[PDB]
Amino acid sequence: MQIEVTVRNITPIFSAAPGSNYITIDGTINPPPGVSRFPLVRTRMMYVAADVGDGVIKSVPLQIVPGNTMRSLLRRTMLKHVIEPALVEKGNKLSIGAYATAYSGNATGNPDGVPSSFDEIATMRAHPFIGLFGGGPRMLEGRLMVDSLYPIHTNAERILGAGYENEMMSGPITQVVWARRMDPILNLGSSEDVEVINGGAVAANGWIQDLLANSKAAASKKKGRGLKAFNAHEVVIPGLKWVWRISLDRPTDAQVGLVLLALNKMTNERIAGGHSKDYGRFVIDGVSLNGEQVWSQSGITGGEQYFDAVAEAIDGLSSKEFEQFAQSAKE
Amino acid sequence: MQIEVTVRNITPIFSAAPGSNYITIDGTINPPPGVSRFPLVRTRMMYVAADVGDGVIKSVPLQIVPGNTMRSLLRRTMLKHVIEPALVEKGNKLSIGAYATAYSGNATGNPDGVPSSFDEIATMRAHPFIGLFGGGPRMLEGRLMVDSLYPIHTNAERILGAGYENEMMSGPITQVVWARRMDPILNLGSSEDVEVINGGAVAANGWIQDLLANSKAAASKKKNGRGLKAFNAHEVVIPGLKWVWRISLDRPTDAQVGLVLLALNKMTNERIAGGHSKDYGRFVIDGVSLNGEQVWSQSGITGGEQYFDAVAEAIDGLSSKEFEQFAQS
Amino acid sequence: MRYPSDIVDQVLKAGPDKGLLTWEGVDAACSHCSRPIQNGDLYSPSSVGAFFSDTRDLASTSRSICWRCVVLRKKPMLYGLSAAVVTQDGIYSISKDVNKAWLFTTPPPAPFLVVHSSSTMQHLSWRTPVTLDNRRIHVRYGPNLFIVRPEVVRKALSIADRVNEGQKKWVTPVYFDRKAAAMGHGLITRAGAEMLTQEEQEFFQSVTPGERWALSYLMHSKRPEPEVGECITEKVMTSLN
Amino acid sequence: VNLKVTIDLSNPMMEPGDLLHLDALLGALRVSRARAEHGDAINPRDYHYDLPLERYQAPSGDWVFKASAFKLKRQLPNQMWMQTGRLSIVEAARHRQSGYLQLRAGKPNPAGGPFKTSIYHRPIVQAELTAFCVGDQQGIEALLSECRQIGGKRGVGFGQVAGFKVEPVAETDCPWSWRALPADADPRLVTSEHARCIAAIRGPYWDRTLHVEALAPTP
DNA sequence: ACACCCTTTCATTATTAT
Ligand SMILES: [Zn+2]
Repeated sequence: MQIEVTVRNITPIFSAAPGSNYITIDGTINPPPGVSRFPLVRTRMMYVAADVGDGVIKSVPLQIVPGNTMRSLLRRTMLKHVIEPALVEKGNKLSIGAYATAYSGNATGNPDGVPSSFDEIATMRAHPFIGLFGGGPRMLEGRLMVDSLYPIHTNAERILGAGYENEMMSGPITQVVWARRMDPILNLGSSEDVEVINGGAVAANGWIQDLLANSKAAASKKKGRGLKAFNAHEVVIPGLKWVWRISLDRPTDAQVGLVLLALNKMTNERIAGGHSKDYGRFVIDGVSLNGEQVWSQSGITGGEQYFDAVAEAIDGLSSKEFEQFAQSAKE
Repeated sequence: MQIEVTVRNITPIFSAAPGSNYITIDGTINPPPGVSRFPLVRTRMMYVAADVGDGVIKSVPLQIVPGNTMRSLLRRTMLKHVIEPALVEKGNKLSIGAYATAYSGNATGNPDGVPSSFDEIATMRAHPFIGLFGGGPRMLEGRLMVDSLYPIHTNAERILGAGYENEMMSGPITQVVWARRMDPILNLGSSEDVEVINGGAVAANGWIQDLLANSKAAASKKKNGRGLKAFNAHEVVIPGLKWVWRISLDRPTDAQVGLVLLALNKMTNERIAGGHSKDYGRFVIDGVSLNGEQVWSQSGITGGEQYFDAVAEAIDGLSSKEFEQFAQS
Repeated sequence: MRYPSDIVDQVLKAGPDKGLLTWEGVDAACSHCSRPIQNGDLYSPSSVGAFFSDTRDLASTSRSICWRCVVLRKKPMLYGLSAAVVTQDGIYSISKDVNKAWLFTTPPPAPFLVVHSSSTMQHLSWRTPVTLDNRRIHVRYGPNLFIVRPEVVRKALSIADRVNEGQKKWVTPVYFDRKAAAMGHGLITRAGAEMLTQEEQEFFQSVTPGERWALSYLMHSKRPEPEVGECITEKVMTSLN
Repeated sequence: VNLKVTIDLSNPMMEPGDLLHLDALLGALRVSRARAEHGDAINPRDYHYDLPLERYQAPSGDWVFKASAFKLKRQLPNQMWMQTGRLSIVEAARHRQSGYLQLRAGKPNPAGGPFKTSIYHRPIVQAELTAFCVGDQQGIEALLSECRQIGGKRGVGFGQVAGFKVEPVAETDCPWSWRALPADADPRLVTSEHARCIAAIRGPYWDRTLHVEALAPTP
């Protein structure tokens, strides 16, 4: 249905890229071996063909949030805010496999290769939620396609096309942020500080001698793991304008209404990761619904028929469709 | 008749490949055994001959979308955007054989060989849609060749020929994208989180205890129920790059070219090669050279009016009985 | 022995089911057998159900199945020949790799017929030609027709045995896929690339894909000595009757 | 004129399971030329023997064309093309609900039927194709200049011909006999690579009704 | 009454490179 929403992260973005990455104390990414290197968890980078120079199109890094992460964020937003409140306010209830199917797509691993019925597939793609996220044991094709969260950057210039040449960033886009993880009893300094510990000074001093023995063992190994862990992680810098391309292949009115309700309830949700460091906080400053701007500061304030259709369809929401979606033909 | 479609992938391209491919936590693809390897499903790649930097040719990995995939994409966008709306407008319906013939080229209406007279072979080859693909029980040869989607890349330079040295990408066009399935019962955190579940806390704790029992069983097995926790990888072709796409019509009528042109007009809603949940394959069409003449505008196709008029007179003259007699008899 | 359907009358002896029509008019070849249904020969109108996916390998569009191919299209004769070679004396099984070693090295001298399944059950036997000469074998494997030369197979085996003399661990020169489905089916290994001469690499590239598929069942580490499969024509005759 | 024709191809092609004869390709090109002139409503068997090629007569009937099967000098390692045939179950369910598809059956079947998701793997080679024949240089060059692709599966863009050259060669230098020959062929023409098989020697080489006891080599 | 459809049902090996 080609929803193009633009958000602004007011707090860093940490979609942690899996890898074995290190960093020097200065900030050089993945140094040659022999120098003192600290663990680094880089943010999720994609490669993108971009225009550097004049027609010298190159695969450059662009740090993003994965579309799987943003898809699950949209799913859990419309689940915790639209689907489950309307499912608890009436007497409907889900099985644990039905909850697992509604959130992770499938009730388990080991799916059945037996397909689903044509009437079943038509009714489930007519459902407000199941047709967006068609998982199940018999794998439906959910009609919702969720793009990755791309920063509005020159390196994504071929992706964004036109209409984004203003408010476009350039140059470096990320930042290494370090964390200490200091041992707590090294901060202990007085008998009044230690009165909560069983034994007081005895157990604290015993942990200190254990720390000294562990440090001696680590020095013997260089020439059981303590609570001191100095490390780094690369985040995306805040204040960026990002784009997010929801799309729906011939949607029901209620399904795109549910996507609009999840985008209206995207306030106070975290995008990818770094929960303790508040990372992923964002403000949506634009929603375009087939190209027309339908986001004010108060809310959507447009696309009314989608909202009435999803209101009438979460009024008619029940657990029977979720249960027969989660039901395995093998099991 | 030759049509060159130059597209630019807005999202990543992922045409999944067979085979047991693996990758470590670091990006080492197919590590030797004795190390932690993870399942990886790569993009569709074929080795192609290239002569870049030397006069001789070497086998280089070129990551493409198959011509079968783009052929079925052209078929499905003509059906979804031109053929089926027209047939619904006339109120015509398709049988099992006519549907399996028009939408998949399958011979399941008549599995037994169906004999077609050269005259009816000519009339169905002059059909705007049927002559493009053929198929069905008759196994008609189509007028249409749909080549693979080739990236404008130095590996593809033998396939591309001249005229593509500008905007030619180089190096690796792929990236391993990591996807994991979280177990949502592990992310249950409160009574209000779990009271939408039958049983609630007792069923949640039963799921947790079943998961830990399966984890201890797997740990003792290493030294068959699969849980919902998964972590895997898939290699995609990076977004933003440019592709060529060759569509050659073997002595067509004007209405068949008009049907392919209407496909290229309505194809911007479609997706290439799947990866559907992650919005993979979304693209824009940057150029369409019609026998080498650039005909693509920003709003569809301007010009080529004889093909559009011929396909218009074809689709107001289109009924399902041509599809039924192409499938059955 | 001229047509594959001759494994119904000459071997795995059976007659017509007698609910079949008698052919009239000008002769037409069978849609499955490729055998000409002459006048006075028993035939059926083609009553193939919609689950028949082998239209691409139908010989003719006559819509007339010969009685020999009606016996060939029987489900006990379908799954009973999921891995079989049909010589002039009887049917033998090639499910084991030693049996494929006997099939592809020193084969029987009869005009045999090699049928093998890439799946659980496929309409397999009628679409493949009979191997009149020993040195060129027409193997059917799943949806594809395959050509295997026994002497080139023994040459590849001699090379593979020679390059692993004196080595404790048996390392293959070139990976071949038993399903003939992997992209690397035909890709030479780096041990094979570092070991084999370029003439031998071009030799292993010059073999037919049926020979690559056969060598997949006979380039594994526990090298199969050519041993004849047990005769299963009594078994599939009992399953048919 | 006793000439040899080689073809180089930009796209890789399907590796031919049986012999890719030059006369088969020239016959299909002549059939396409006849469809260009005499309309699509032609018998293809009228013109598929109208070739710029001499004909060799076996001692008991059984004429063949003087062409040969294409030999491959491999530029690339042999790889494998997976392809699938799947009817879209989702689209069929939507059309069955809307009534555009008149299907009474409520359940698809990927094992068999109209909704059989099927997987099939065909071998792929990028090579140099050399064929030896006896024919007029001018006639063959026009047919192969009308040739865009070689090999099988040309509807999916495979085996697109980058170019070709047709050049004369000596009489003893070219073996055109590497070709599906009849069983009663001349033993001078029959080499060690030629073996007895059930194969077509002519025309439509896929027509199993036309297959004979032949002496053919192996691709 | 025959074409369309929903369930059984049966066949045998076997290692793996990158
Ligand atoms: Zn027959």
